[PDB]
Amino acid sequence: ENRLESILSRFDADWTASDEARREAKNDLFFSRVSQWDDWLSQYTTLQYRGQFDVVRPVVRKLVSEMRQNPIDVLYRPKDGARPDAADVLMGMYRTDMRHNTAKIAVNIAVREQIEAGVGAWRLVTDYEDQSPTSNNQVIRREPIHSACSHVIWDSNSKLMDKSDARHCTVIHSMSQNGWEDFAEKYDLDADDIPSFQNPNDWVFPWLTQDTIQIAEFYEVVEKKETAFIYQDPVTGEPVSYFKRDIKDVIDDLADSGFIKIAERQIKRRRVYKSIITCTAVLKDKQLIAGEHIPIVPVFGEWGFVEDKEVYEGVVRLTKDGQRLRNMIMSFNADIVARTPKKKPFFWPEQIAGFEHMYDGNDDYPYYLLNRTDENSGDLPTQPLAYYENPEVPQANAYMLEAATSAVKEVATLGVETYVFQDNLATAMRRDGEIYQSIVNDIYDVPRNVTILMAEVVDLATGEKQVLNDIRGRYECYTDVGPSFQSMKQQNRAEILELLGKTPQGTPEYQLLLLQYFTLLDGKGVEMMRDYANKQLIQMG
Amino acid sequence: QRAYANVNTSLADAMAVNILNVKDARTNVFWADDAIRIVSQPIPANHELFAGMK
Repeated sequence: ENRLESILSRFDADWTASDEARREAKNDLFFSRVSQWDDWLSQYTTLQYRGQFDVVRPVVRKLVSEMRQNPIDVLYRPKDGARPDAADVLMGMYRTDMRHNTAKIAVNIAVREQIEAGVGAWRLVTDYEDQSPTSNNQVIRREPIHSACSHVIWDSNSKLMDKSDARHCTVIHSMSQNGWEDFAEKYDLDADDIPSFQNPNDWVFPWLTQDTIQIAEFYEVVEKKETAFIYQDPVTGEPVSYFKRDIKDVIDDLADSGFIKIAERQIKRRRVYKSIITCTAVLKDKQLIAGEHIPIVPVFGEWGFVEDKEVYEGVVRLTKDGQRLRNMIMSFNADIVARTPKKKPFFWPEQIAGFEHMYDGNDDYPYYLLNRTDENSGDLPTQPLAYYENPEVPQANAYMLEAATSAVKEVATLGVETYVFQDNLATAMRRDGEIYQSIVNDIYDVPRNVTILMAEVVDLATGEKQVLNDIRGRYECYTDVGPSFQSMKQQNRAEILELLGKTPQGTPEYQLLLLQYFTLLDGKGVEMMRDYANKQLIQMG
Repeated sequence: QRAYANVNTSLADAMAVNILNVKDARTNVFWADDAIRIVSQPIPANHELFAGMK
C-alpha cells in the first residue's frame, strides 16, 4: 500500500528483468572505452605482459564518423486537411530551443553509446529563463544521459522500441558530495540527510575514488478522463480548455475577461508525475510535470525480444572473443621474444679454458682457438658444435593470430553502412518530436492563426502569474524526419535551393533565384542584392 | 644517513625508560591530515569464496 513499497516493487521487477542486457552493455562500454583486458582484482594475478593491440576501435571510429556526417532532426509537417502552415510556429520554437550545444551533444552521446553498447538515451527538461526565453518565460532543453543502459531503467512490460507504451521509468543519479549539495539545493531537499539507492556502477577499474551518493527519479504516466470546460471565444468560435490547467488561477478571470461557459465534457489524457526517491523514503511525491510522455528518449542498435526478455546489441559485442584471443596471442608472442635464451654456442669449460677472451664479443682476433688435449683422457672428444636454437613463434600462435584477426574483421561489419542505426535514430527523433509537441502544448504560448493573423489569447491571474490558454485543436501537425537546421531562415534557404536545382531555366527559375536573394543573410553587398531582389519581386507582382 | 636524524643521542646502555601514561585517561588525538590513510579495495570478482554468489 505504501507509495514507497509500490515504487520499489516496480523498480525491483524492472531491475531484475533487465539484468543480463545491462551487464553485457556495461561490459561492451568498458571494452570499447577503457581497456580490453577485463577482470580487475582477480586474486590469482601475477605480473605478465598484457598488451592491447586493437582492431575494433578503428571500426567504431569509422561508424561514429559516418553517423556524424548525416545528422537527423525533427520536421513538423501539417496534417491532412489542416491549414497549409500549421507547423511553422512549432517548427520555429523547436529550432529556437534545440539549436544550442547541449542538444547536439546529447544526441551525439546517445548515438555513440548506441554504436558501442547498444542503447543510448537523452532527456527533455523545462527550465525558467528571463533573458532569452523561447516563450512564456520558459525554455525546453535537451540533456544527455551517460550510460543509459545502467542509469535508465524502463518499465518491463513495454514491447515497443521507443518505449512509448511504458507506464513508468526510473533514472538513477550518482553524485559526489558537491554534486549532492547542488542537487539538494536545486530540488529543495535536505542536504544533511545523505541519500542512497541502488548503485548502477561497478568497481571494475582501479579508479582511486568512486561515487557514493545515489538518488532516483521515478516518472509515471497516468491516463484518465478529466473535466474540460467549453467556452465561447469573445472574438469568434468556441475553445476547449482543461479544467485542471485553470482550476483555481483564472476560473473567474475568464468570466471577467468575457468568456462564457457553453458546456463541459470529459476528455481523456495522460499526465506525467515525477518522484524523488531514495532506497528508504520518498522525498518528492507526485510532482506533476509538463507533457503527456515520459521525457526520456531511448536510442537502440540491434533490438528485439528473445523469450519475454529484451536484448540489444551494438557493434562491439560479437568482436570481443576474437579481440581477446588476439590480445592474448600477441602477449604470448611478446613473452616469447622477451624471455627466451638467444643463439649461442655450447662449450665445455675445458674446450675454451685459457681462450675465454676470444668469444666475449671483441673483434681483435682473426680466428678462434680451442684446447685440443687433456692429460687424463689423451685427447678431447670430437663432437660437432651445438648452438642454442633461435626463438620461434609457433605455427599454432601464428595461425590463431591470423584467424582471430580475420574473424574480428568479418564480424565487425555493421550492416553491409549505418542505414538501420540511422533509422533507429530517426525513430528516436520522431518520439522526441512527439514529446516536444506535448510539452509545448502544455507550457508554451501557442498562437492560433486566423484567416479573417496570429491571435494569442491569454490572461493574468490575481497573483500576476500568466496562465496560457491553449485550445484542444492543437495537434495540427505530425512528425517527420529531415535535415538538421539551426533556424527557419536556413531551412527556407535549403528548400529554395532544392527547388532551384530541379527547376529548368524559365520564369520560375528567375522567381526562385530572386527569392533566394531575398532570404539571404545580411552584410553590405548581399544587402544591396537583397534590396534589388525585393524590388524586382514587388514590381513583378 | 645522518640527514634523517630525529634525536640528539642514541640509546646508551642503562638509560631509564619513563612511562608517560600513568593513569587511565581517554585520549584526545591530533594529527596532520595526511598522517592516516584508509586503503580500500573491492572483493576480487573470482575469489574462491563468493563462488556462486552474484
